[PDB]
Parts: sequence; C-alpha cells; structure tokens
Amino acid sequence: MSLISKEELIKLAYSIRPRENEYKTILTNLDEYNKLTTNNNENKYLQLKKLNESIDVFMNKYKTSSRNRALSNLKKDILKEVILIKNSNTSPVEKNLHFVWIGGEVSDIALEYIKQWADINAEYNIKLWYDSEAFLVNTLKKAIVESSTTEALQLLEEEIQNPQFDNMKFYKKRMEFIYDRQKRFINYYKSQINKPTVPTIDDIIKSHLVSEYNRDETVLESYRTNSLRKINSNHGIDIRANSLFTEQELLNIYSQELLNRGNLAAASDIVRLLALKNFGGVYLDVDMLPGIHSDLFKTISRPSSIGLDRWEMIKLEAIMKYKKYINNYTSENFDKLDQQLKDNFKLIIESKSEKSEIFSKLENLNVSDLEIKIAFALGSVINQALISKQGSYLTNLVIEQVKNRYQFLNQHLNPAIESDNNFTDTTKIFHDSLFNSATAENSMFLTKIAPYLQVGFMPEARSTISLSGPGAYASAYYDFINLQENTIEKTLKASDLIEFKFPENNLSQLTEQEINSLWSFDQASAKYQFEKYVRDYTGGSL
Ligand SMILES: O=c1ccn([C@@H]2O[C@H](COP(=O)(O)OP(=O)(O)O[C@H]3O[C@H](CO)[C@@H](O)[C@H](O)[C@H]3F)[C@@H](O)[C@H]2O)c(=O)[nH]1
Ligand SMILES: [Mn+2]
Repeated sequence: MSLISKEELIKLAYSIRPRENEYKTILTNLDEYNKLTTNNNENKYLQLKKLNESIDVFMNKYKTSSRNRALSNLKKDILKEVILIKNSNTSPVEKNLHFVWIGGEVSDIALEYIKQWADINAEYNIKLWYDSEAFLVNTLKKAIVESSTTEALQLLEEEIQNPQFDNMKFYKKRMEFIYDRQKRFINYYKSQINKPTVPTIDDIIKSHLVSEYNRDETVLESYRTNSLRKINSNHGIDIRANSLFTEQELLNIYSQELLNRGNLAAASDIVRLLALKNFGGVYLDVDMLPGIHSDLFKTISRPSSIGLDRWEMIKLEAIMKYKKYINNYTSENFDKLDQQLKDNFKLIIESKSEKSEIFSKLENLNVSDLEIKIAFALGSVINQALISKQGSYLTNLVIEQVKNRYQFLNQHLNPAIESDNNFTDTTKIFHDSLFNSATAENSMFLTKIAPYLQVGFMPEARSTISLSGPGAYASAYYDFINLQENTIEKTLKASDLIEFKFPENNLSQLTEQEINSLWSFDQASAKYQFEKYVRDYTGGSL
C-alpha cells in the first residue's frame, strides 16, 4: 500500500498560484519514494523522513498556501507508511534470552525465575550478563547506607522520637552522610584506577571496605569468588569480555552509575541496550515470568471486588500454590479467595501436567529490523521486557537518547561535583546551572533529573526513568513514529504504541518479585524503613 502518486498530489494540491520551489521538492521526494527499487526498510524509512521534512519546510514558510490541506493529509498517510514499513520483512528475532545481574551474587530466587523461561524455551540461548570486576558494589552501597543511617539517627536522636517528626528530615540528613561517603570512595577509586598495577573495581572496593568499614578481606574475597562461580555456572557471560562497550562514552555512563551512584538498575539499563544491539533477542528483568496460556482460566470469572492487576497476581499465586514451580511463592492474595474459586483453580491447574500447558512458549517472535517492542505498565512503556533484532534502528535511537540525556546531565553535574561541596551545596550548584538552560521543550526533563544524586537513597527519587529508563524509550518511539530526531519534550505512552507492545500472552509482569523495586522506594516504604531503623537504634518503637 503505497503513497499517493506525484500526479495525484498535483491534483489534490492544485493551486492557481505557480508551483513554489519547496513544492516541486515535495513532488520529487514523493515521486522518488514511490519509485524506490529497494526492499531495505531503513532506506525506505529515510526517504520517507526526507519527504516528511520537505513537507514541513513548505508548510512553515507558506503557512497560508492552500496546498497545506492536501499536504497535511499526506503527512497523515506518511505516518501510516512508517507502520507499514515496520510491519514488513519481519522474521523471528534471534533466539537469545538476555538477563542482567550486576553488582553481587545473583540470588537463587532470580535463578528460579530464569529457570521458568529456560524450561519453556529450551531452543533459546540464555545469556545472564554480569560484570566480572564489580561483585562488591552492592556490598559497598549497603555499607555506606547502613553507616549513614546510624550517623543520621545519632544526629537526630532527640527529634526522631517526636510523633510530629517528618521522617523526610532523616532521609535528607542521611543523604548528606551518604554523599560524603560516596565521595570518599570515588576519590580513593580515582587514586587507584590508573596505577600500573591496573587494579580492578573489586580490588579497590575490597581495600576501601577493609580499611574504612572494618571488613575482613578474606570474607570479601570468598563472597567475590563465590559470586563469580555461581553466575558462571548459571548462564553467566561477562560484559567485559564481549565488546558490548564499543565506545568510551557508553563505558563512562555505565561506570558513573555502577561506581559513583551505586545504581545497578541504571547500569543494567545500559547493558541491556548494548546486548540487544550486538546480539538481538529478548531482554527480561529477572523478576519477569512467562505469560500464562491465553485461555487457561477463561472459564473462571474474576469477582467484581478484585481489580484486574490483583487478578493477574492471583492467577500466578494459584499456579504456584498447586505446581510449586517456584519455591515458596506467595499466596497472600489467592488464599483470600472464596473456596469455590480456589477449587476451580485447583481443578484446572492440576488437570495440566506439562509446564508448557500452563505457560506460553515464545516460539517465533516476528519483528522487523527497524523496531523494538516493549512492555507497558500504568499507561507508560516499561523496559523490563524488550524484543529487538541486533542492530535495530529503534534500539540505536534509544541508545542515542540515553547518550544525549547523559550529555546534558553531566554538562551541569560535573562542575557541581568537582566543587567538593557537601550534598546540599553541590545540589544547589547543579540546580542553578541546570535550570538556567530551561526551555519549554526541556523543562520537564530538567525537573525530572534535578534529584539525580538522591536516586536509590531517598523516597520517590526517579531520575533514572528519564535518563537510561522508559523515558528514553518513549522519546525514541516519538522520534521513530514521527520521523523526528533528538526529541526531549514528547514521550509516547502505552496508548500510542500498540504497534510496539511486547505480546501480552508472552509475559507475566505482575509477579511476587516485581512488586518491590531494588533501586528505588516509595513513601510508604520510607515510613516502614524509618520505623525499623528507629527500632533497631533506640531499642524502642514508633
Ligand atoms: O543489585 C542489583 C539490582 C538491580 N539490577 C538490575 O536492575 C534490573 C531491574 O531491577 P528491579 O526490577 O529490582 O527494579 P524496577 O523498579 O522494577 O526497575 C524498573 O526501572 C529500572 C530503571 O530504569 C529498569 O531497569 C527496569 O527494567 C524497570 F522495571 C534487574 O532485573 C537487574 O537487571 C542488578 O543488576 N543488580
Ligand atoms: Mn522489577
């Protein structure tokens, strides 16, 4: 299904005025798009983009020309053509399953989740990416946070007891102690990393922990070697041995999250894009599970008292109550069911004997070389599940989004950091520079990355979404769909992206492990944590 012909547009866009130079260029660009000999998707997309740009040139210079009605209609057809190109030359994505666990020992629970994908898709090659030099990053982060927690409680000992105490005062003061301790580590790291002994990240962390956190070198080394052994025995593949990092800029971004911030989710955000770029296939967070067979429970009616998400959780709890594929999976929600419902679940679940009659196989996941598919959550894309052919056009758009976003971040953040001010004063310098570059186009992005330094340590610090996370994907989707580049303002949402959705029957997101985030926490979690901190420090309560 092609575009209108040049001759058709001449009739539709007819004017009594002579043909402007900009219009003759549209007509040539349209004609050449229509006469393309190639079947290369990227070639067709780029010619389509050239055409679209040439239409915008005309329409912005002659905002009154009568031609704009037919040109506007052509623009709408061009958008549809993008989808037609995308849904062409499709073939099965490379049969790789990519997982990422960086910063410490991969947990048994994570391996149980991975096992479900392995059991069901034996033909897929499983790659569990890790960083061979960085098994002590999580240990360091926990040591920093726990020491800072104590310093903050001591400092606020008289005030934390108040029933009127805003626990945010604890989190702000603890963040000051966290930031100083991170600086202490980073400066030590900088003093070691260029030595001719060429120490590793873990060499440096271990020395820092031994001398500054009263840790035992041999215990840390045992944890390090056991983490390496465990992951290598469970599909482990080292990012540092597979040329994922093909340029210094991407290594620097990965490193600033791994080392300076201790944000392993952000580090994982970078690795998964490079793995899909270089190998193609499916990326999944370790808390994702296979999709349930489309009709396994169609016969069971969800009661009106249970929401849609809670019902999806219940289906999984039911499967696990009766098949125990995953050791001790929660039944918190399934156990509250009316008995007739529990018995209906048991009947269906136990009627099936093969795991692949409960869960869906991936089989062939047909995609084109232009696209990436993504899961949705709460109205937005969420990059916890991805599908992409190697070298795909859209995956490269996301990578450029990420690089541009960190370029802007670091331009304003690096001067603030290099001032060696405390957390509060560093934040001010960062913010003052950041917001002096504000425009209508970038103001939302700026506000979302302003609390960057707090991510992982204070409630609702979510800058990662707009740097390496969903926000970079959503803007890349806007670029692809609208034939733009370097979009920072507009992000496409779930309702815009049905053409790019990770197929719903191939993914169960509402898992027990997904409920909780490992790089962030919300206000209710902050209260729960503060109460526990107060307990453990004073020996009291409340
Ligand atoms: O100690 C650690 C802790 C976490 N990770 C990596 O971070 C990934 C996501 O962590 P997690 O599921 O706990 O946080 P979540 O809030 O759901 O992440 C979203 O936001 C994240 C940030 O954009 C995004 O990565 C994710 O896809 C979203 F769902 C996890 O699957 C690992 O690959 C790690 O390697 N080592
Ligand atoms: Mn998760």
